[PDB]
Amino acid sequence: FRTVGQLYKEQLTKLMTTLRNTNPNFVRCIIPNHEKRAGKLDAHLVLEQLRCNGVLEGIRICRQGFPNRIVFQEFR
Amino acid sequence: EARRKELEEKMVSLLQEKNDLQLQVQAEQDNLADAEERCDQLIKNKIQL
Amino acid sequence: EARRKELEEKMVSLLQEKNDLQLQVQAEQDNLADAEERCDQLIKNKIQL
Amino acid sequence: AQKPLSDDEKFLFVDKNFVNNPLAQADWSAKKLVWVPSEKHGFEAASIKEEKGDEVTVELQENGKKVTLSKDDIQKMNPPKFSKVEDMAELTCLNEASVLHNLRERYFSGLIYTYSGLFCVVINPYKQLPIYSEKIIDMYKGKKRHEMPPHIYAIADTAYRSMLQDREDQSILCTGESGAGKTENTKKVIQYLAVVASSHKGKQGPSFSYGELEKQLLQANPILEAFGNAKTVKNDNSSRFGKFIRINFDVTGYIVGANIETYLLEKSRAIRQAKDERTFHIFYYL
Amino acid sequence: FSEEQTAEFKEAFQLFDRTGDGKILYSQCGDVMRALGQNPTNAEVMKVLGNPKSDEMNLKTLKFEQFLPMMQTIAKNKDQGCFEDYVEGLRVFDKEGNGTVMGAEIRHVLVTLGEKMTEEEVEQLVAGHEDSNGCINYEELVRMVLSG
Amino acid sequence: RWILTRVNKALDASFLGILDIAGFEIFEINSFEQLCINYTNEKLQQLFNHTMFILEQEEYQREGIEWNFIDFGLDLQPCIELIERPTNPPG
Repeated sequence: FRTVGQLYKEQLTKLMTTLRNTNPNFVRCIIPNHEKRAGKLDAHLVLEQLRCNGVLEGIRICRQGFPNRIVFQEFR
Repeated sequence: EARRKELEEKMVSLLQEKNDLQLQVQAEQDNLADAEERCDQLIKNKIQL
Repeated sequence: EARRKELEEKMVSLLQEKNDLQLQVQAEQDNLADAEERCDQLIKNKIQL
Repeated sequence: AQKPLSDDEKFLFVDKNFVNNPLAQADWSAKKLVWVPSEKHGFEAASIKEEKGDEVTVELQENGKKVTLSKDDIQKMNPPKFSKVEDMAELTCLNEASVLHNLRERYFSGLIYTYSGLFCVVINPYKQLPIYSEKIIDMYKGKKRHEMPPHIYAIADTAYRSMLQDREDQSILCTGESGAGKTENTKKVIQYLAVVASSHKGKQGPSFSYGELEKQLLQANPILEAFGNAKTVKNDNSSRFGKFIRINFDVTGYIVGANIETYLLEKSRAIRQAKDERTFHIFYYL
Repeated sequence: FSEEQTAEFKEAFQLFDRTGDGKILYSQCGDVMRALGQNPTNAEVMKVLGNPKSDEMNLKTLKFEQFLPMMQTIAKNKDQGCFEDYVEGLRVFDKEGNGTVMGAEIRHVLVTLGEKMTEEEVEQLVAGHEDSNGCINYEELVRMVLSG
Repeated sequence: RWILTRVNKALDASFLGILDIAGFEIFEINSFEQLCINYTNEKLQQLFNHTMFILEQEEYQREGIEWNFIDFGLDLQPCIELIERPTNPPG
């Protein structure tokens, strides 16, 4: 009968097209340790994810950019 | 009074559904076309095959 | 009591409008029924070919 | 710079009140200070002693170790003036030694969600962060984001305000790897609006009168976390379903809806979980 | 003020008492004044009350020759607006520029700005001056606030 | 499937979508379950890249706020089209 995964695509597009209708807000979640733990960071493990999550570049957009939005014509 | 004030608001709720229905219309017309292009391909590939 | 009924007529309108969209949805999933079917047909068809 | 912080605020905003000293400003005379490669520190400060163009005999101002090192290695120094700031912007030398320097130390300073602009780079602590309380609600309550700073909340009132002004719909999307607190930073957006967008029933720590549905907005999730949440080797409260969440706001703007949608239940375990893993919680509860 | 209208003020004072001895709570000052042909801002009154917080704002007492001088010391007044000032100052929710005003937002300004209105205060000023989409003709909302 | 719809049954103009991904799951034994997880996870870096760069600029551009478009060489769509895509060479 029609598969799990293709029906999952018949839901994936319901997950992820709505997401391109919706303005994003982001939570850029790093893992400090691969050991489950409270408090444990690793100096190379974070540094890796600072490159894998794209931080240098992710800076050079929103470093210039705006947290708050709120409608200006109302603001005038 | 009480019917009036309410009819007003429920219509905005039917507006919430209204957009989403066109969003699904948009999607189902995508899916259809996905399927037509795949069928159009398989028909023409049947010929060549 | 008459102003209310004007807004009631208006409700039924937006309900109808919800229904042409939800009818087109029900058109497009059946449109897509014949579409999906044809592919999975032409896939079995292709396997032999 | 700003109002200094409480125990809870200290985890909301960085300690913005940075300071200034003559010694680091006198030491500037050693303009040949450059950052140099290290396993142990990532990078440390050394100084150019003899410039071979592409090499330089550089010498550490720590161990005094003369290391002839290349110009391309030597990463021009960044003075403390930009220390561990609110955004990932203000560091003059946008460089490897220093980008690293601003996030490495930022989680560790308690301050997980890091404004790199709007998107907040978060490092999942696996901890009861104090930044979720009706102090952090009634202070964040529909509030102006000067005092409502880098947090899943902060973006969530940016969302809650903008949406209702602009009429463009809003998504809040966590990223990153296993047990990186998508699972939680979500339930914070849940803890935010539950007493933020919603109707004040008339009207500390966690103790307060939430609204009726808004109570159920919190209570939605522990029901699901019985019926779909399971330990793994990585996360002991792992979510054995991934989900999308939605918080539907009305015409005037309050929480009308809360739509959580499941894709894939990781059912496979329900029979036989591997070594040091648990099935769905509710079993063990019952 | 004439003795006539001041007698009416003497009553608008006299009514509002506590222990029965010519004593009005600070709180009541502006509101009584407001009915007495005046709209004195909380900031205006707070000047002529001496900056209480909520505690001694609720607790401190007026008496008649503290009240009636206060009334006067705002009443002969400086800036107080007219239609032209308030059409711009109520074009204040025009969203594009539309000659009609934003429904939620007129409520929000009233919660969000200076003299923070309750929900109650906000809704009362605004309600039913919008249409189906919630656009308020300010050109009229102005005259409504300016006379009544 | 019964339960999550009885939950939403009690819970449900604007909305706020949020995404708890049972997520970026690198165990040893990574089965199908773990793939299509790390797929939406893959998509979600590519959502940042398509958002804070592109669509955050396109929320800025839905406005025409002073925004210089800046791209950084971070499009991941080939790794998604590898996992996702039906016909042509399949995913």
